[PDB]
Amino acid sequence: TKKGVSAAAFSGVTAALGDVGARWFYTWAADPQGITAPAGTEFVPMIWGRDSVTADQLQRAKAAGSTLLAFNEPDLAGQANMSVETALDLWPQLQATGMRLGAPAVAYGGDTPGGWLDRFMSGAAARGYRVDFIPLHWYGGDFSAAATGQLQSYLQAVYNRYHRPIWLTQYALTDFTPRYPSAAEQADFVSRSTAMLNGLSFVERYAWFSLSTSTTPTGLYTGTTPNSSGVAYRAAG
Repeated sequence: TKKGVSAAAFSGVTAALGDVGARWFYTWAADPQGITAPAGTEFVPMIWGRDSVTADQLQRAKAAGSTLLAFNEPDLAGQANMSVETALDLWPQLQATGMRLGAPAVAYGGDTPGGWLDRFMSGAAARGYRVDFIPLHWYGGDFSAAATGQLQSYLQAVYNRYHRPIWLTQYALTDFTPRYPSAAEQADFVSRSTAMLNGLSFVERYAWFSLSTSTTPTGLYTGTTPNSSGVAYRAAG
């Protein structure tokens, strides 16, 4: 059990979750966003940005789970759009949930010295803060069977830098117009990447981006119908 999925509350979500065999899910929110999921599909709450850092939002998260994902893609202007200093300065409010705490999930550069995740993990340890595990994202631009090894190399480098277990909480082949793989390239990468992740013992969990093609053109399902990437993911774990 590592395999999960990001999900919007799209029409057919509960059937998709049951068909694909997600062992957990998240919604980019402090609660399941109207998603009904069976036992054996653990919900994992998230504080997405600077605006969800309020006693109400944190209370809600804490009612909903034992494990908390911090800010989503703070390194991107279009997402949490947050300085390292702001993330560390809020960190104590997230510690106050008492929940098992995942780092903010950078879109890029997690292995880069002086980069966003490096500076956050650096300051967190210097201040004596708690970062129980490191959510990561990965958007591969090489759409060949080489992508799996590239993700492997990224994952190993991050784990080597910080020595915390990893969740791969949002990954796909996508290059930023966004550029996309063929269906066959995508399905083969779903297949190869999940087999590699199943073997990577510091990776506790992974989640393809995303369950529904209504959320992202890299989606596994259209309504309750899996495409060939969804079939690979159903079979992945």
